[PDB]
Amino acid sequence: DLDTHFTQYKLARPYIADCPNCGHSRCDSPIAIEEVRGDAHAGVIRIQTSAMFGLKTDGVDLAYMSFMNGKTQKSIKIDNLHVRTSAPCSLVSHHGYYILAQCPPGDTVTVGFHDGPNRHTCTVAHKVEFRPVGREKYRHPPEHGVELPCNRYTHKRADQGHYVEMHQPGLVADHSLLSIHSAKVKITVPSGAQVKYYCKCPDVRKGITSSDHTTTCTDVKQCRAYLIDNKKWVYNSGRLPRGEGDTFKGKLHVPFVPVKAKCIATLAPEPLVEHKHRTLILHLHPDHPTLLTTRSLGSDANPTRQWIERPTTVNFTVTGEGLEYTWGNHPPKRVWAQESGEGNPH
Amino acid sequence: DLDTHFTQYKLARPYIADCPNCGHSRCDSPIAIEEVRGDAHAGVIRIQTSAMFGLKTDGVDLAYMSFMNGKTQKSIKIDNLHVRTSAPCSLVSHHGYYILAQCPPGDTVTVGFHDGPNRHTCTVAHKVEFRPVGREKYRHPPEHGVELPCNRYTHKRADQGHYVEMHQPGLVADHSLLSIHSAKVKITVPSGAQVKYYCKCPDVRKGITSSDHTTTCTDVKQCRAYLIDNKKWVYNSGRLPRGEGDTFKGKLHVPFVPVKAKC
Amino acid sequence: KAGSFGDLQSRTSTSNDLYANTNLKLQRPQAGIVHTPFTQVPSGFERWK
Amino acid sequence: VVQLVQSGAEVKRPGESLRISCKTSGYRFTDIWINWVRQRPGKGLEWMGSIYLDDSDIRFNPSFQGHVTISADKSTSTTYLQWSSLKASDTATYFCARSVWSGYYIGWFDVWGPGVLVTVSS
Amino acid sequence: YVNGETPAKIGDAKLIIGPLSSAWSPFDNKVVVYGHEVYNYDFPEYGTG
Amino acid sequence: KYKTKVPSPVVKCCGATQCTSKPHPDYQCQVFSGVYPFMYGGAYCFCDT
Amino acid sequence: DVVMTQTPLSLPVTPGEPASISCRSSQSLLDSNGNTYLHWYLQKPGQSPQLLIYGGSNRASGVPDRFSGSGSGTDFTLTINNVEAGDVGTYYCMQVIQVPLTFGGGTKVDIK
Amino acid sequence: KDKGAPLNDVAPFGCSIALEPLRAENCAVGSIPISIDIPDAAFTRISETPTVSDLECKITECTYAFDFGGIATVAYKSSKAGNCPIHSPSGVAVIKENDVTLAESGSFTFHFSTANIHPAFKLQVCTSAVTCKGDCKPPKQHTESFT
Repeated sequence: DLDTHFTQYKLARPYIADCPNCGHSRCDSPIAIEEVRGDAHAGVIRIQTSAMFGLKTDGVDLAYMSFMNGKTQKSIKIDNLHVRTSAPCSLVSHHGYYILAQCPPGDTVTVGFHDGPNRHTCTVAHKVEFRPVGREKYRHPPEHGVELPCNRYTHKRADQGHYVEMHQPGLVADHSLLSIHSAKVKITVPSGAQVKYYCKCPDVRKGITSSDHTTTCTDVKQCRAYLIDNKKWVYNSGRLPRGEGDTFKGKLHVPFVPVKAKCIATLAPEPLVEHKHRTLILHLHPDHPTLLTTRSLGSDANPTRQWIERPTTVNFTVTGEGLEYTWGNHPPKRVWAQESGEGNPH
Repeated sequence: DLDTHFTQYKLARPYIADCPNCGHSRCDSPIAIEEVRGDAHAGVIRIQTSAMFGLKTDGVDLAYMSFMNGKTQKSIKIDNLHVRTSAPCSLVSHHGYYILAQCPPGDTVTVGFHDGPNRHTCTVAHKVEFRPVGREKYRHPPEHGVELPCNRYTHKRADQGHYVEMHQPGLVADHSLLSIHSAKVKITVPSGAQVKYYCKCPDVRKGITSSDHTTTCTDVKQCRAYLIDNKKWVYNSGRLPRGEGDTFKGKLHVPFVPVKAKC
Repeated sequence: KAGSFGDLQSRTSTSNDLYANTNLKLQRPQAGIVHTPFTQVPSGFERWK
Repeated sequence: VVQLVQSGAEVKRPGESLRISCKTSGYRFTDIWINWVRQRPGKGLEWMGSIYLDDSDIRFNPSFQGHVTISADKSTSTTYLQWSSLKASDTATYFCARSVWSGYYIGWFDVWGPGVLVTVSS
Repeated sequence: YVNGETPAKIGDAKLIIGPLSSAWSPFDNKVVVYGHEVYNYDFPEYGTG
Repeated sequence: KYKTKVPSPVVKCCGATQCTSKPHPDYQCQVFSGVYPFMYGGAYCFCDT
Repeated sequence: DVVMTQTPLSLPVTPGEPASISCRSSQSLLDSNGNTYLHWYLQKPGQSPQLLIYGGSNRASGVPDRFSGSGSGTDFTLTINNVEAGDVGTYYCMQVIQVPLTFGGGTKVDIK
Repeated sequence: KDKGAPLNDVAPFGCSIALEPLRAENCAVGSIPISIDIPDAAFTRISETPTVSDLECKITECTYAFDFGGIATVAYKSSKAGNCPIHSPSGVAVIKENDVTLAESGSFTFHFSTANIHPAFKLQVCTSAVTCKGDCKPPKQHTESFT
């Protein structure tokens, strides 16, 4: 839906947060990574970046992305927005600060978008695992099998179940808007912000909308300008400085939230049952690590649970009261065995 | 060589087929992986897709591909035909329905060609392994060593060792060629193929060469059409509907049959 | 024995009397998609190898 | 290279029959549509009919039934355009054109014949 | 109900079953419910993690 | 090693079909009910069962 | 039956500057898969016509980079980035979607 | 990650575990005292029902398997035509059939299951009892005394 996107336009902006290994070293990147949530079963993950996908500078236009290139929120077309864990993930959706993607297992998570001259990559160290459903350890959603109830990150654009906070951005330190006028520092307000400034001695700790040049400092290296703006808000991230805007616990819906769904689970090859009486031989020929769990239906359950990883033969003792065995995603099977004719009482 | 494409052209054509994990979901994709064969000793694997390689729309011109983009066998240049299992595979050859590549060990097999508006990437869950030769485990063939006999997929285009059978396509369902002319269901025809159709009460059950409008149905939802064609055959895939024309146990040579070489 | 070492037992390298005891079963096609799923014990010659 | 060749131009009288032929060369597949189109002197072209070589599947214009007939021959890879009774309105150029199979559509006519000129006057 | 007190009208005839000859129950004082399954995790903690 | 080839399934709009045995190695046959398959644009087998 | 209309019925132009020809049809030529069944043919005076553009936007073999096709739905446009003397003759827009598949009325390009 | 086995898979007496009321279904342990109160209308005067005398029970063939691997036939001299029940109150054999149609000289057959080598059950057919000693039966999920 677009109304939620519009309500995300209300005060949310991209920000340049700190990112480790921006390709080859630490930096402050337009697209950071915070709180990557790989908890689903099939393999889907959600990454809360520091860039607004969808929203361009004017509207929504789903095929556009926006990010902070310095002092400007700049919008471009989403030409190549990729996510890698150990091989290129197939990103399923993007909205606000959040990407939703389908990654294979790996020890890293990295996002990156093309501006055309630049790649603006961000790589975080976060172990993400394949989490197969059921009782068989497959490593990719299979073509066929049985549907089981799983918990996956919904691909829906929006939902009001969960939220995240919005806070007034902290005063953004800067020095590029400090120059030398004749032989004296000069603060070039960007026409839209009230640049605070702090320099050699204590100065005016509120800033002024007009351009200023202070006489108590001569060189830029003892003077710095906190660029501020109270017209657009940012999500309170641990990697940004917290300002004095200690009000407005603003709210944003989290786009892709975990919900129940149906995941395919591998039906393992059926075993060879050899019901030689007084017992039960079971030849198992798995293709992935499968489970075999058995219990006796008498006063003594005597459970036996084991992970079969290769072709194997296991013998169980079926008494006259009953045995039950479950193998893989198959339903439990029951067998009652007695009355073998070995010997002759006469 | 050239005649192999001229037995792969005669009646064979691309076809759209079911594909799991096509990007982030399930597709009726034009390049659908089926029956990947990883059994060689160098990680070299040959996969049978559902989109013709080499063949353009008139000749071979071996840099092109053709796939079934709906109702037109659209041909393009092979610009980026990529194959991956865990890292990109250095593809070595392509012919007809088959790609042949040198893949590293992995647990999936995903292929895709570039066209410009879309990516058309298919993926299949296969356990592709790297089987070493001899009595030492490698994970990549070495620079030097002993020359041992190994069974690998030949890159040669031609061989008569093995074949697959080409079968007449079934009845390709299509709901995009029906409309409401004025207030009744009208069945447009693609001008070159006859379309079978079925509506509310049982209707003409053999199709017609020309268009028609049926008065027994006033809603498009209750009537539909199976476009039929008998001019280009396909390979009998498990994920295609078999036609009532149960004939023509045809033939199609497999390009990259296994051979014994040195590793 | 359905995949121990002999399950595809051919009298000659080109005979047409394949034995092929491999416990081949068939599953249902779910969600309305045309395909032929199946389940089966993996190859026995490969297991032996 | 592919070459499409028709018979030479001809002059005929009304009331008799006629058969012109178009031959394909330099292309060794029969999975082809070969088609006829008439351009009158000074006026545009009108698609007249089409035939698929393999199954002899016909595609007729609704303005040319009975008057005209299109047939095909496999061994020589030829199409025959046949008139039973020529008329005073059959004075025109006839071009045979080649459209390779491309989906369930007649396609595009990549190569044309030299173009025969058949004139019937009074 | 399985107990000597409560009757039951199956059709017209009046039925009384129970009490169960043994008080055995598969559960115990503390159990954990997850998904479709239950575990006899004997020590959920009240306010002491 | 073996290879499980599968012929194209025959899908009929309305009505059922009883299948036949064949002298093929490891031959398996099954008829499933209530599939309602989908394809590339189209709604195959409208009968809904 | 579908009827095709070409604009202009004749186009005078000199070499050096581009030219445009707009063909139009009764109903849309597109499909659900987004593919256009037009074919732009050129007939120089004296010989048979030759396929110049196929698929509406795609480019046939042999012809130069110069020519281009575009448009959507009912309205389609041939463009020539810069004309030469050799392009004298008749341009014809044709559709295929419905039998009978009819050529356009035609347009004639000639040296001014 | 490292949980033990569920109670759905290690519960004794073979019972699954439904979750919504948190039940333990079909956990066969113990016994059930039973008391039924049947309407008086359910009974009929014995005058109109078949009296059963001049009875004999020949065991034809059986085997002490779980399923009804048993056949026996009783010869009987009729009193009147009708339909009347069967039941074996002993614990050796359990009888499939509930009612039988006794015609003139009605001799019928019934199938049963038992766990004994030589049974000793007594059949009771319509207000009278006949003891089928049973033969020495051979060997080769259901009801078995097995004592």
